[PDB]
Amino acid sequence: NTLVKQLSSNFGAISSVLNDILSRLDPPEAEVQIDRLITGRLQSLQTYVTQQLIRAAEIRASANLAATKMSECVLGQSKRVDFCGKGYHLMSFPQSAPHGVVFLHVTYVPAQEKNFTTAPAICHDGKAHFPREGVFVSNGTHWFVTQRNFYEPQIITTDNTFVSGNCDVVIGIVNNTVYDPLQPELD
Amino acid sequence: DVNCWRVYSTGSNVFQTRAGCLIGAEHVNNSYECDIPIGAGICASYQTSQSIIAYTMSLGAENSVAYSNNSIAIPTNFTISVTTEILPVSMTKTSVDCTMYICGDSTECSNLLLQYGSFCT
Amino acid sequence: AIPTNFTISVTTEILPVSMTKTSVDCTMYICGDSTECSNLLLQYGSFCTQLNRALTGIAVEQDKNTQEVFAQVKQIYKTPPIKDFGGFNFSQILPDPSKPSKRSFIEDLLFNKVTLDLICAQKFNGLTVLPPLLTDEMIAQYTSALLAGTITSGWTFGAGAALQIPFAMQMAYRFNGIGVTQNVLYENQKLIANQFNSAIGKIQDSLSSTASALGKLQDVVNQNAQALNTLVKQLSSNFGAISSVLNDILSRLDPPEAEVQIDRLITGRLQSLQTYVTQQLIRAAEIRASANLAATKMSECVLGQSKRVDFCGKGYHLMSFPQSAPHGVVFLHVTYVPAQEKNFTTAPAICHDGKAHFPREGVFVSNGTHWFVTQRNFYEPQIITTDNTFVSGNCDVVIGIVNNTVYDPLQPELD
Ligand SMILES: *[C@@H]1O[C@H](CO)[C@@H](O[C@@H]2O[C@H](CO)[C@@H](O)[C@H](O)[C@H]2NC(C)=O)[C@H](O)[C@H]1NC(C)=O
Ligand SMILES: *[C@@H]1O[C@H](CO)[C@@H](O[C@@H]2O[C@H](CO)[C@@H](O)[C@H](O)[C@H]2NC(C)=O)[C@H](O)[C@H]1NC(C)=O
Ligand SMILES: *[C@@H]1O[C@H](CO)[C@@H](O[C@@H]2O[C@H](CO)[C@@H](O)[C@H](O)[C@H]2NC(C)=O)[C@H](O)[C@H]1NC(C)=O
Ligand SMILES: *[C@@H]1O[C@H](CO)[C@@H](O[C@@H]2O[C@H](CO)[C@@H](O)[C@H](O)[C@H]2NC(C)=O)[C@H](O)[C@H]1NC(C)=O
Ligand SMILES: *[C@@H]1O[C@H](CO)[C@@H](O[C@@H]2O[C@H](CO)[C@@H](O)[C@H](O)[C@H]2NC(C)=O)[C@H](O)[C@H]1NC(C)=O
Ligand SMILES: *[C@@H]1O[C@H](CO)[C@@H](O[C@@H]2O[C@H](CO)[C@@H](O)[C@H](O)[C@H]2NC(C)=O)[C@H](O)[C@H]1NC(C)=O
Ligand SMILES: *[C@@H]1O[C@H](CO)[C@@H](O[C@@H]2O[C@H](CO)[C@@H](O)[C@H](O)[C@H]2NC(C)=O)[C@H](O)[C@H]1NC(C)=O
Ligand SMILES: *[C@@H]1O[C@H](CO)[C@@H](O[C@@H]2O[C@H](CO)[C@@H](O)[C@H](O)[C@H]2NC(C)=O)[C@H](O)[C@H]1NC(C)=O
Ligand SMILES: *[C@@H]1O[C@H](CO)[C@@H](O)[C@H](O)[C@H]1NC(C)=O
Ligand SMILES: *[C@@H]1O[C@H](CO)[C@@H](O)[C@H](O)[C@H]1NC(C)=O
Ligand SMILES: *[C@@H]1O[C@H](CO)[C@@H](O)[C@H](O)[C@H]1NC(C)=O
Ligand SMILES: *[C@@H]1O[C@H](CO)[C@@H](O)[C@H](O)[C@H]1NC(C)=O
Ligand SMILES: *[C@@H]1O[C@H](CO)[C@@H](O)[C@H](O)[C@H]1NC(C)=O
Repeated sequence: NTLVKQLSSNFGAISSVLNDILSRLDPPEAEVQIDRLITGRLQSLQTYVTQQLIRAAEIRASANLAATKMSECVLGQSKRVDFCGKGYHLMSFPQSAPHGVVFLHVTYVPAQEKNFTTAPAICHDGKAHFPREGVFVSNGTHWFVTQRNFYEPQIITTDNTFVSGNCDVVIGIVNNTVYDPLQPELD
Repeated sequence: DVNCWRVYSTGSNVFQTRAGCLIGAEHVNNSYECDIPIGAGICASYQTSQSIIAYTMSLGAENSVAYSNNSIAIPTNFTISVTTEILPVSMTKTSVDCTMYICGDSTECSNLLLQYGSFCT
Repeated sequence: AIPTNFTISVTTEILPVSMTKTSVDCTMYICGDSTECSNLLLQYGSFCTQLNRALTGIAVEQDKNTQEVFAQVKQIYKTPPIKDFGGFNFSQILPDPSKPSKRSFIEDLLFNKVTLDLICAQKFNGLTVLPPLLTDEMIAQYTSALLAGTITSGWTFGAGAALQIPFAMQMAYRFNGIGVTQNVLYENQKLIANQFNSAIGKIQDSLSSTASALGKLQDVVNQNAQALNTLVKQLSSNFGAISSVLNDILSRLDPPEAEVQIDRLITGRLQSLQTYVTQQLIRAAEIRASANLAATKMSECVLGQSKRVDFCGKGYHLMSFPQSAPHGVVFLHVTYVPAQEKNFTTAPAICHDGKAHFPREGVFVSNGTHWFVTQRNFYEPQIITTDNTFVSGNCDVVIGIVNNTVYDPLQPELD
């Protein structure tokens, strides 16, 4: 729109209509007026061309980001944080909008939480047991081992922990017992 | 860029900001999320009689996690959330022509425009 | 070759996020207080409307860059009064409770090393510098909340509701992310602390010394000052007219002969303004790209543990801490680096009784006479058993399989 408005400008000439200038002026004095009009319109066109060239770079950067999101969020499961939504990414759906794309991200969010007393390791018989994959917790009287991102208490056994060293160098190790789920069967 | 004087016409409720002089807004001590950014940590909004208020925008609710050296928090329930994200990919394709724009149907204009070598190319 | 010792290294990374916001005015720049100049300037349709629109767009984008970078937490967390982090000492980056401006010591060192009448002369020609939306007292609060969230809740606060956890246990959760077992940390915890603090001690002594690290953050200020100085200097040019000052021309010339001189001055100053506008429009894109990169680094390096190589520092990434510098951000990356290595002879598998045993997770090594199984990124020899390897096929198709025996830790107990 602004470009079109630049046709309604004198730029120093007698009038802004080229046919008007050519109709009532002979060539020798019409040439300078026409030259003024030409240089004004040439500048008005160059400004628009430069603005479009600058805007195309931003559009290209956004298109590249959208292509990356389609490649990674949609065609796989991403582990980058806050890239494919808020939370833990599960999957995504693409949708099309006029001159653009819309991503529907499905995410997993923990809702309710509870306090527990934790411990790094367990000393059984002068040996320190560490969780294979999980964390030790306690409801006040007994100790359980559970996964990090969800609550699922389990009995501490030897097929679930691993030993390393003696209970002298760990900072917050505590007394407890370990099941060793093979003694009763042999009897 | 006015100290509040340099104001032509003033009125009631003149409030001084680091960004300048504000007339027509009532100052309060409350703090809400920014609605209209005045600047320099000052925001303005329209609320309830009805008036326009200016305040120092806040950042969010403040809490302290119950941190202890032998205490942990474990979740027990989960929630599935679906969110949307919009992204532009392309714009409209336009083309312009000098000979129709700068000169139109005229002929004497083209001869003068030819003196500029390769601008329109 | 297997490493036997490790080292904690803390490095710094500077990133510009935003620049200064400025606005210019044609009516004051090209013509000043004159009126006959404005009447002639009206013959150019809308050259000034777009020139004043582009600068407004840049100014409104500059306040969005910072909002994208820092504003990523909905709750302003606070560190607990009791500082019990298992030996790690964060007092060099935690906010000072004494000085009126609640900024940590390293933030003060960063602020003192950047040098932000020249200003009055620029302002007298219709050039103004708008104030930013977020003052430093709010950016400091944002970084303090970000830093107090990671040391008391881990990565959990970036994906929902913050859940507290002892620091010495998340420092093991993070070791499991790079391929080292838990018991390495718990048996070396003190040493690791005595390393980490020392690394912090070498950061400030590198910022308080005669070094040029914030120069990448100072070139931004230098370019913006240089452009304004050149724009102001462009007013002292003839451009072909008799005089370079407009009041003199209006004083000693009648309108019919003054109009052409005024037109020459107007076109010269119009070109001088358009060049500056184009340069600023080009520079804003680079600033925007840097701001996006900084926002990505904050999202991934800080609010989680990254596995991309050479993204959050050199080495194996453990954690990061943010700090605020004038018109930019500084990241302190903590990384794990193996230190002392030793040679060993390796083998793909072990043939026991016509069966080939492969390591469940690890590698076979030997000290010359016996064979052990150890983790890849640290040296910890163990006895080869059946609860530690898995069988597949017979020892005929593997290239470099060797004779050995496997414990099978169940025979002696049955006796
Ligand atoms: C902690 O968990 C243990 C195990 O679930 C609880 O002990 C059980 O409590 C129920 C309720 O009376 C009894 O019927 C079971 O016999 C108990 N089991 C054992 C092995 O003693 C214990 O009550 C829980 N403590 C708290 C405070 O909730
Ligand atoms: C775990 O239990 C053992 C014994 O079953 C504790 O070892 C004894 O602890 C007492 C009290 O601290 C000392 O007086 C003894 O000298 C220890 N050794 C013995 C009896 O041989 C061990 O301290 C417990 N672990 C803890 C408390 O963390
Ligand atoms: C705005 O103007 C007022 C009036 O000139 C300034 O107030 C004066 O400040 C000087 C500085 O020491 C004092 O000596 C005068 O006694 C003050 N006069 C009054 C009436 O207050 C004020 O400082 C100016 N604002 C700023 C930001 O400088
Ligand atoms: C976990 O959350 C879900 C929903 O947030 C709970 O399911 C709701 O249970 C109540 C009563 O038990 C019903 O009135 C709702 O309609 C249920 N929601 C849905 C979506 O069906 C569920 O009980 C929670 N689990 C625990 C252990 O608290
Ligand atoms: C692993 O490296 C650390 C430090 O790089 C070693 O600890 C040093 O030990 C010497 C003598 O034993 C002391 O003088 C130093 O003060 C220790 N460093 C620190 C930071 O306390 C450690 O001995 C190395 N481990 C092995 C097995 O070689
Ligand atoms: C953590 O680091 C701070 C900062 O260096 C230590 O505070 C210093 O303590 C020494 C005493 O050994 C004083 O001479 C310094 O003046 C203190 N510096 C500051 C800035 O207060 C602190 O001791 C370290 N340890 C702990 C547990 O906080
Ligand atoms: C390779 O490791 C084995 C196992 O640690 C070493 O064998 C032990 O050597 C010590 C030192 O004399 C003896 O006290 C043990 O009785 C040996 N154990 C067995 C099972 O024989 C062996 O010496 C090491 N070889 C080298 C070259 O370091
Ligand atoms: C592992 O040991 C077995 C026997 O315990 C080897 O099998 C014999 O190897 C010898 C020497 O190469 C041959 O002469 C025999 O014909 C093999 N078979 C038998 C004795 O039944 C086996 O080669 C060893 N693995 C190696 C060397 O990689
Ligand atoms: C855990 O204990 C703290 C300390 O009193 C308390 O503020 C918090 O509410 C507790 N957690 C839950 C889920 O109630
Ligand atoms: C936790 O802190 C208490 C002091 O409040 C101390 O008695 C205890 O030993 C500490 N335990 C660990 C594992 O840090
Ligand atoms: C805001 O609070 C201050 C001190 O708490 C008080 O002096 C002032 O009057 C309050 N604002 C208004 C509008 O009353
Ligand atoms: C491993 O052996 C090579 C070959 O001689 C030697 O150059 C290298 O120094 C050895 N490794 C170490 C840690 O000494
Ligand atoms: C390694 O190379 C040597 C030759 O130097 C060869 O005798 C041996 O069989 C090779 N072993 C493997 C496992 O490639």
